[PDB]
Amino acid sequence: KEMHNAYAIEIALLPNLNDQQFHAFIWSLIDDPSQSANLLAEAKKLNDAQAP
Amino acid sequence: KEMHNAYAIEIALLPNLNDQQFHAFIWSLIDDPSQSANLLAEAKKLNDAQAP
Amino acid sequence: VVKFMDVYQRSYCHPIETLVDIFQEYPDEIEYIFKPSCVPLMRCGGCCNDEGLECVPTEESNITMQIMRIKPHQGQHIGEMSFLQHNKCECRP
Amino acid sequence: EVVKFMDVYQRSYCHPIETLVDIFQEYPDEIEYIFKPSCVPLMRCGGCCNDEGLECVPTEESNITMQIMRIKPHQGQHIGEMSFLQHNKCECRPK
Repeated sequence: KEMHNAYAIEIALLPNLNDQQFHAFIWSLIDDPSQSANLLAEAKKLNDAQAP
Repeated sequence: KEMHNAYAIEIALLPNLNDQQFHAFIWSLIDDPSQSANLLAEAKKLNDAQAP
Repeated sequence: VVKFMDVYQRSYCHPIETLVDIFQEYPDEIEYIFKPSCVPLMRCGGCCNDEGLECVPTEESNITMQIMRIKPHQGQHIGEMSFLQHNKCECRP
Repeated sequence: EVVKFMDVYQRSYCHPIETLVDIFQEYPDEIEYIFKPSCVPLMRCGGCCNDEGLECVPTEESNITMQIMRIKPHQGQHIGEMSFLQHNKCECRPK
């Protein structure tokens, strides 16, 4: 699905995530793509919190 | 099928065949399991005609 | 137990999905970090059961994938990379 | 078509993948013999971890048995059962 892949790309491009958060998010997305949106908002909220 | 594999093993057991002949027979057999017995005879003919 | 003919068939030279390091295909791109760092490619594999033969590609294609590229400490992007694939394989001298 | 990022990521990530292995490589002590076929299809750890602090290792292993033609050149040949090591589970772990 183009939708799910787009979400995956958005999360992947977040600059302040580490390799572990990166994988955890992407892998959860693959596991249950119906959680894509929530996973992205979670990832975005996290990425901003971990800014320098 | 156990019979098809028994025929394969028999053809492979003929010593006087070369790498090329070996393969031709086995691959033909794998492709067409119905021809199993006939392929066995022809290789038998070939194996002894190639007696050292 | 796996039967002899079943082994022979599954092992004979053919295109098989093979995990390849991106750096092996793009060695001049060492400065970058790729995610993922390896990709699934159809490559010639298996045996020819001959000593005068070798499994080699008789027909090739190119495939395009989305890969993340990171130049450490100056931005990352997800773009398209091309990879060589093997469509047909043969036992040859 | 173009392979989507999420599909490349999933398919390239550490896991057991069918890999063709030299029998000589698995039976180093029997290179008097010649085998047909000479290689066998074995489930093995492959792929990436995308974390420089981690590596793809087998965490569960089993054996599998195959029918192989064992040829002693010019002095015999016979079908024998041969055992090989297989990877059932692969995980990304610290080096």
